[PDB]
Amino acid sequence: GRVRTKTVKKAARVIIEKYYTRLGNDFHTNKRVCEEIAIIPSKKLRNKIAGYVTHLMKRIQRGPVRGISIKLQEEERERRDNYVPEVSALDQEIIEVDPDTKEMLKLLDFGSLSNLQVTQPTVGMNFKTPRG
Amino acid sequence: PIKLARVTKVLGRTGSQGQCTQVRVEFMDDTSRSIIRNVKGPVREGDVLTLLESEREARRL
Amino acid sequence: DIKLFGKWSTDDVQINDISLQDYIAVKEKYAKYLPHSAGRYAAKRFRKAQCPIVERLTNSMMMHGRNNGKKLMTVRIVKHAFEIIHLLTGENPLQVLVNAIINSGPREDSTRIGRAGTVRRQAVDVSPLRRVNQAIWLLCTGAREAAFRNIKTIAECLADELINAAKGSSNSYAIKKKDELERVAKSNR
Amino acid sequence: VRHVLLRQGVLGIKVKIMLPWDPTGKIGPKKPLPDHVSIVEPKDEILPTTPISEQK
RNA sequence: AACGAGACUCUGGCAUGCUAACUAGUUACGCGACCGGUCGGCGUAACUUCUUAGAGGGACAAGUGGCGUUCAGCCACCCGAGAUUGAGCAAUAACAGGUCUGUGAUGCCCUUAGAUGUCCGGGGCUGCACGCGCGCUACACUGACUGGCUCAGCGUGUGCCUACCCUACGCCGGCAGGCGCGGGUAACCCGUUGAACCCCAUUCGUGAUGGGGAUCGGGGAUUGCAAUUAUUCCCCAUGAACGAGGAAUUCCCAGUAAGUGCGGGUCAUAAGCUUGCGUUGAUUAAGUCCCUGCCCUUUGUACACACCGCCCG
Repeated sequence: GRVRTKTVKKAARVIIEKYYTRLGNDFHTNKRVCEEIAIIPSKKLRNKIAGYVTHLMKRIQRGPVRGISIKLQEEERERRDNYVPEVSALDQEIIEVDPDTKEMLKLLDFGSLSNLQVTQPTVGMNFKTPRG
Repeated sequence: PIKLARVTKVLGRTGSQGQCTQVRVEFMDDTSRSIIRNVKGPVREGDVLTLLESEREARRL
Repeated sequence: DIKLFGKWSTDDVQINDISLQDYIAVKEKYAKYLPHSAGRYAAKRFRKAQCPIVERLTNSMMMHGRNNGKKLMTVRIVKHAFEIIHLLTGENPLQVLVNAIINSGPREDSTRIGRAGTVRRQAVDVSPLRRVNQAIWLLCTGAREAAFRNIKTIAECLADELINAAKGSSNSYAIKKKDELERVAKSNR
Repeated sequence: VRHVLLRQGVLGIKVKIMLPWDPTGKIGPKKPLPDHVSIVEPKDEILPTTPISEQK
């Protein structure tokens, strides 16, 4: 079959990671830039690097890939990670406590908290999985 | 009697030396009978098999 | 427009069985002027279904060792047979070829299972492509075996079995093997 | 491959040397191995911020 | 991380694009010849399609669609000359494998002057009641014969000692050959390599026949110093087995098997061998672990100069 060995895949991964701006989807202009960037002993390896690159550039539009790391995604993930909402998800006016949680807060002298709305506790003591 | 058939999907290639393909066989009388049969020879999907005893069952030889 | 050997046309040839329709060639666009085509039919599986069955019969005509390369020998054997067929019947000689290939191939074989010397077979189906493959084999070895030490030539011995297989007679070598290949097949079932 | 004649008999000596690269200013072969792909280290593209029309 | 795998190197296939061709040509122009045709017949020019051989291109699973934890990849199809061409090279670790008969590689030993050196002469290496292997020719009609017709590719060729050749053409011979007479140290000559099956006509007519040619009796001619235990070759004649082969077993997936010739090595003489090359050219398969084996993972071992084991009467 047609499996690409570690030489083609290692070279293709570094040449994506360093020169992502020049590479696109055409295998032919990928081959014309993979022979100007790199010094490959010639064509039958040059067309195999440029073909895995042409299969690897289509794999970058659909999301990240678990090897290489390129700085058009890794700025978008950075701006996705520095994302705070306007009002936090911990600012709830009605938070729900059990009966016994309120007793722990009264031990911690937090029975004067106004936002707590004690729920009705569960009527059945049914939590274990039915063994057998 | 003799019954004429068709091929829905080839399942797998059985036999002592792998000479028999095992095939999921539809009939041609608009029948919902999807019998499984033992065919000897080259088969692809969408053939027209011809059986003599149309009530036999697929074993593995 | 396209007549085999420039004389026999293909428009009135009518395959009977639905089991062999997609596999037996010429009716429509496999019409050739000659059986010699020199094409790469063995390059993939099932590709030889799309070759004209006149070339199939020509190719299996040259089987034995002293005739193994001779294609221009066997195409004139088939051409001279297609005169004797037309004389002895009076119709188009391609309808009798598909009548012989429809009739001669078995429809239930036996697959061999046992030990070293022990034979306990079992009956299976027959794929229609193996039916076409084993039709032409029985026809051609019947023509080969009954012309060996005989004054009859190969063109007469091919034609006098290529009609006897169309008529379903049991004097032809082909139908004599098919009914026994099904007789020993039913004997296990 | 060379021979030695000792007291007791003959020895053979086989010596293999894998030579290195560095195109021949006196040493080694010119071309690299057929699987050694080298990649030119990119000088980074400087970031184009505002359209400057440099009429020179 | 390192080696082996792959990459790599040679080869096949494509290019009316580039580089150039009197030791390769095609087309055109006159001339000539015989009926606008035919010229592998003669000389000029346009040029490289055909021929040569150099650089550079070209194919990447690249495109489309299915299946894949939508990953590695697999399958089918378009466009394509092409969607696995064929080889070479090839690890670690081993073997009581072969080679002292390839060496002026070589340790020990044997022999060294009626020599185990070496030369000469003559035999033998071939001997035949019979076993065992590689093969060639066949058993015929899909054929044998006798005519006619029309196509290759890889190659080799005048040699340090060294004698030893590829041979066109004219004559004489049924023929094997014999005389001269030229060319060629070769893309210049054999050579347009005027191959064989194949193709087209006549004869033969299912019989040990005109299939098959063994084994033999006479001649003739080359090679050699020498042809008797036949060196080969030519002509008559003789005309056996063999009627498609038991148990058993070999090789093979496409320009393949098989047929069919041709070159090279050996070669004074000489291929039923081998090594390459063409030409004609298929059936069946695109699968399995049944057999024979190789391998990986679990696992039983009272085995480990290791099941050809160890061991009990």
